[PDB]
Amino acid sequence: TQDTQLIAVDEKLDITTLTGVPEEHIKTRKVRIFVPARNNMQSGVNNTKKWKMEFDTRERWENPLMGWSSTADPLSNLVLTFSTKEDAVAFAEKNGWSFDVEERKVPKPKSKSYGANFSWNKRTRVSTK
Amino acid sequence: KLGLREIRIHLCQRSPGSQGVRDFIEKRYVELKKANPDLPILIRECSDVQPKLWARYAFGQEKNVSLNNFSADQVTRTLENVLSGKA
Amino acid sequence: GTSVKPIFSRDMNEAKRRVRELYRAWYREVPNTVHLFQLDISVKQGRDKVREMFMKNAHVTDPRVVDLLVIKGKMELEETINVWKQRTHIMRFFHETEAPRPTDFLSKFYVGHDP
Amino acid sequence: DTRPTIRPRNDVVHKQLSAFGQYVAEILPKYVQQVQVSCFNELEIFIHPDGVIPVLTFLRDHTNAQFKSLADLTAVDVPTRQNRFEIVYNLLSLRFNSQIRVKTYTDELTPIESSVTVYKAANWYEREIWDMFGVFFANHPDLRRILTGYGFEGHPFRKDFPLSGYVELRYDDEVKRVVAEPVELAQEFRKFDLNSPWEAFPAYRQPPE
Amino acid sequence: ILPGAAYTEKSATYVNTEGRAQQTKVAVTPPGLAREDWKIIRALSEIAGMTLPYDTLDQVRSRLEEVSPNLVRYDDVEGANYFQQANELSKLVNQQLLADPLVPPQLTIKDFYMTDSISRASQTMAKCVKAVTEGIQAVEEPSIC
Amino acid sequence: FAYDGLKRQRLTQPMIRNEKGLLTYTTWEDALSRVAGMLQSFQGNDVAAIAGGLVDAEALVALKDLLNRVDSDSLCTEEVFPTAGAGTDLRSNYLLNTTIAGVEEADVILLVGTNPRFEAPLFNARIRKSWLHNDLKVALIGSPVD
Amino acid sequence: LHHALIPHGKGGRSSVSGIVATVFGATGFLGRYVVNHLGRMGSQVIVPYRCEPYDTMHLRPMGDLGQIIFMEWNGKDKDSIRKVVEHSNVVINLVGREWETKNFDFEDVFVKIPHAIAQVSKEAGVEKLIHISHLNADIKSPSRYLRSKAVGEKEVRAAFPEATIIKPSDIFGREDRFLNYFASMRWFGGVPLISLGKETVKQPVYIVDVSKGIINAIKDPDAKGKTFAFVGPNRYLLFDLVQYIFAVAYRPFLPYPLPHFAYRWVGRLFEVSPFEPWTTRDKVERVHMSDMTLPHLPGLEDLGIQATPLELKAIEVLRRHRTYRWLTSEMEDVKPAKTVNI
Amino acid sequence: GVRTSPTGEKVTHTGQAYDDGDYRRVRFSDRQKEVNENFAIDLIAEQPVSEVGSRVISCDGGGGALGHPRVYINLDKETKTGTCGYCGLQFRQPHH
Ligand SMILES: NC(=O)C1=CN([C@@H]2O[C@H](COP(=O)(O)OP(=O)(O)OC[C@H]3O[C@@H](n4cnc5c(N)ncnc54)[C@H](OP(=O)(O)O)[C@@H]3O)[C@@H](O)[C@H]2O)C=CC1
Ligand SMILES: [Zn+2]
Repeated sequence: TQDTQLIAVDEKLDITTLTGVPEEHIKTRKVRIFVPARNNMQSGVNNTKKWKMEFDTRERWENPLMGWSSTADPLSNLVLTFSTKEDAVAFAEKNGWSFDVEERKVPKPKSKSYGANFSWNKRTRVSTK
Repeated sequence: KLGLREIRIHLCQRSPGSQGVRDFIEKRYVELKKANPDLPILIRECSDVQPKLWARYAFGQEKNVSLNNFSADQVTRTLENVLSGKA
Repeated sequence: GTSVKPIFSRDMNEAKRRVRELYRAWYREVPNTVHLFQLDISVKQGRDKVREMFMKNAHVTDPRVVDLLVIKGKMELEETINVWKQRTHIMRFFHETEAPRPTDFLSKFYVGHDP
Repeated sequence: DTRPTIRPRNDVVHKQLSAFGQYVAEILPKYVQQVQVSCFNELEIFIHPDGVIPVLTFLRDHTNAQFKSLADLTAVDVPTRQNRFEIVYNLLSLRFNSQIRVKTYTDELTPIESSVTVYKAANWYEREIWDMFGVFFANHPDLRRILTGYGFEGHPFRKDFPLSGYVELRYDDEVKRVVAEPVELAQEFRKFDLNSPWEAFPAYRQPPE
Repeated sequence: ILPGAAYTEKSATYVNTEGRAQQTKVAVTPPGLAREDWKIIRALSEIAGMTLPYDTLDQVRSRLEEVSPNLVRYDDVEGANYFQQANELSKLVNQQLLADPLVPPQLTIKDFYMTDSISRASQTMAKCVKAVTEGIQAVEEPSIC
Repeated sequence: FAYDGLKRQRLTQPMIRNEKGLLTYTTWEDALSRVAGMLQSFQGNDVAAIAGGLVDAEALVALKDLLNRVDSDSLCTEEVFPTAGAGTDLRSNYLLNTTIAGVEEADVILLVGTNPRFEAPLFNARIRKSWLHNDLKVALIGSPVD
Repeated sequence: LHHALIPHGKGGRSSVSGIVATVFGATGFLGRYVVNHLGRMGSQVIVPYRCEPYDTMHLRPMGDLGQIIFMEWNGKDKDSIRKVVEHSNVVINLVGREWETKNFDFEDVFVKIPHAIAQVSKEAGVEKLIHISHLNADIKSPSRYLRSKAVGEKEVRAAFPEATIIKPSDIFGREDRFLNYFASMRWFGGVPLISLGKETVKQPVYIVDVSKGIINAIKDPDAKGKTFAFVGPNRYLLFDLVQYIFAVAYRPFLPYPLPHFAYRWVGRLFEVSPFEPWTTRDKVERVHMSDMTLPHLPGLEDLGIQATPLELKAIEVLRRHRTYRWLTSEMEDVKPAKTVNI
Repeated sequence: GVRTSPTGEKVTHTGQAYDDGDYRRVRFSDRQKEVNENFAIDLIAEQPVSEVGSRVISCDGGGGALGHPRVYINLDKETKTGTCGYCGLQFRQPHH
């Protein structure tokens, strides 16, 4: 499409050689690819429509001077939104992170009927509205 | 003494290769338990897992033998060989 | 698909070539910086550090990738022979102040909950 | 206008730029992939990466375009998109007091021809983009770090890069020189999940995938 | 008194009552000097002499796969079979039923909260037990929220 | 409302018995060394282990392998299941075969000698939900617990 | 262990190692590096001082906020020591000078106060007192310093039985007053060595190794009661050592013999200065004292620290003394000196 | 108010006090442990309760815009004087 000496490279993409992630943080860290759960105390579902990749939690010790939440894992507060799952995971191997994939939990379709609240025989008659 | 501390089979519920061991446990299993009540024949199963037999001998000893496409009597002999050496 | 646009190199071989004159330049470069930068390490103590990066960077196979860090190495070499870096910058390669980190599982277990 | 809060709309400019959008699209159908004008009258020229040099020369030299000022040269790293980085140019036309935006896409490995020839301003912008993101620009006069410290590894503006980074600095007396240590915050960055669980804009609702 | 982590301080695998092995991710690190649980035995085996093979979390799950192939497959009921052979295997002994009526240990809301070490330790659980034992007025937290 | 138990009485450091018989804090090495030292001595079926309630499958398999390299197949647990017959061999025995969701299409149920409300509260809710909608006929043999 | 002393975090500036050190006399050569290692891992250091706080400013930028808190203490007042070491678990003693001020005799800064820290620390509740004394410490040595250190070790050991005693040989480093001593000898004509200094064998040790030795001794649970002798890898005859120093500095070497009684007279003249003396009669004796070999004494490699030969890190001390001519000269320019080995 | 710890420290309003060992106590020596004497907990108790006669009572906190968002306290439960959740001022019905 370009006539620019298109070599047919086959080896899977690995840019971990260049991103500069230190040796500890590239192999040991395990990332999790999941759809965020709907915050149960709310009711809206806008926050559960984008795949997100986050890293495992590490030590959180209190600073001696004043009680803090000091940590020493730079990859702690780093989440990344992703449209679809295969695109999210494609980032993981490309950056060589041992990934763990969940599946998109979605509400199963329910059947609601206001007429059921007042039935003649069925034991679904609501006691008070 | 390394005699048959426990026996573990891992078969698939639906894989055609696992069909052989499924028939074996369907017929030639109750007799095995009555023969060796002490020896626990674990049948930990799963899906898409090739039929596989694990044996546990004495201190940290474990041997492996696949049961892929093994016939009914084929796996009975395989276990019979395993528990033949009750030591 | 499999067809990708290569940076400079056209397969592994000249990609393997480019890492050579980087090593050719780096090796010639070590003794004068030890003199010019007034380093504390020996001339011998610089070649290994130049060396050990190279097969530390050995699992890489993609020709495009290989050519990508040979530019980074060339740039690092570029920013070295004009004394643009300083003693601290060069010495950062020698992990000196950072105490040795354990490797065995038992020592990992003793220090803290971390893999 | 009864409405005192809503920003006024300029349909004349909207029609004017949209016609020029069809113009540039017809002249260079080889590189131009998409052309759109936003609600606030800004024209985005979606080109293919190999069109960075040809398309730019057209808007810089054609009599009817005359975009002779490189406003800026940025990239927005989108980890989602297959080719993550997206190089963005902004051009200002002195003669026709209009602004255009040519945007192209690029992954980590594929290089983009340097626009130094068509826009000599791009030269220093060229260095920054590689330094912050890692997009290597082909046939550049001198590609080098311009912002990060000497010997700094990694590309900071890349999304996967942590906010605090990996390397700290301090003075250590047994070496009598500034030394680098692994990052160790006295306070971790308190990240806030400040996203409403309710849809904000029905107009921009994504299709029900 | 080798201290271990808790169910919110590790990446363990707990299986439910229907055979659905679920993973529990780490939320807060173990307090004090306590380590993970499998990191105790593995460290203990190395010093003792009979060193265990697995050294990382992925390794132990792989071994955990070796012992049983369902406790690694996450969030999927590996529907078992073979109810019938366990039946004729069962009528062997035949035992004999006693006369004690079937009485569950939990009979009233009172005994619900005091079940496990985590529940017994907690103060809020004790307050709920107090709330249901005596009358309906001796429990309140002063708060003008 | 049980997270506060995590902040209540907790073990932080390894502790071993002193001369008099009072547990005292100590380093990890000697606590492991004392355990490892006299685990080496005794072997055979004289080394047991009783796993508790909130245990990790990783922890179970680690203890199982460690306590089988001394040849001690006495790995026990608090809950008791009849070993007569299939016992632990056949998975179909010791689990909810029908799956929790299955109770939402069952016709009749037979709760035998249990109080699911305080044993497995969520499981009781599914019975109620299916009892509410599908009109399941619950039968209980045992205590008259509500 | 106290809940505020449980080790926490990967070893770093903000890490809680769990050590509450009380390094005494840290405002000096030895004290400078020991706090640096203590500060690096992260450890509350009480660092008492007596001098002007300005001279303690360089002690500040080597630890996290609120980790190098300073306190004012006096050597002849027990109450100052008790306040400084009140809430702590490890006490490091580095007090002691090489001259004789009118307000402090040699036996004072090596017995009297070192007794005071030793006695008060036990009453307060410290568990890892580490007192430092010269390796050559002999009761009947010709020099009072070497005598005072020997009786000093005896007294602290009695008061604090489980007090690790570190016995360093001559320590070289940037501000060492050992390599600089011979380097500065060029000013006064040639380099005067008694009998050409051909009958005195010295075994110096680099400063950082002894600094890591103290840190490892604190962490090591077996340092209780033991007496370590920190010595370098090789022993060098003093004449060859001075040959090595002046070769590294590229200054001309002009040795000449000097009878012992006349050098003692020279040391007397230099003591007259009411400021920091350059050479005392005691100092002249020390240069003559060859490092006694004590193989029975547990050395340095048992701790884990590998000694660094003086040949490697010698330009650090002597690059400053070089003129502009041979300023950029490297290590390999000057050959390693001959080493009389054990 | 401000009490004294067994070590000698001053407990604050939150009740924080470094215990006996508490190596962190070294900072306060040669210094002071800053404690505010005007304890908010007991500085609001002595304020009298208003005997206003109604069923719903507003509380601006004084000064109008200078106060806190206007909340309506329900003075109906005749066991416990209603208090504004913003300032703690106790309001009560005049016992009929
Ligand atoms: N090669 C060597 O130097 C060796 C030294 N040692 C011993 O190690 C110790 C430290 O050596 P080094 O660091 O080189 O010595 P320095 O003279 O460089 O530092 C001595 C330290 O002790 C303090 N100090 C000395 N005298 C008093 C006093 N009377 N009252 C209060 N504080 C005092 C000093 O405070 P200030 O600076 O304000 O006076 C300073 O903090 C000494 O006891 C020394 O004899 C042992 C073996 C080898
Ligand atoms: Zn109010």
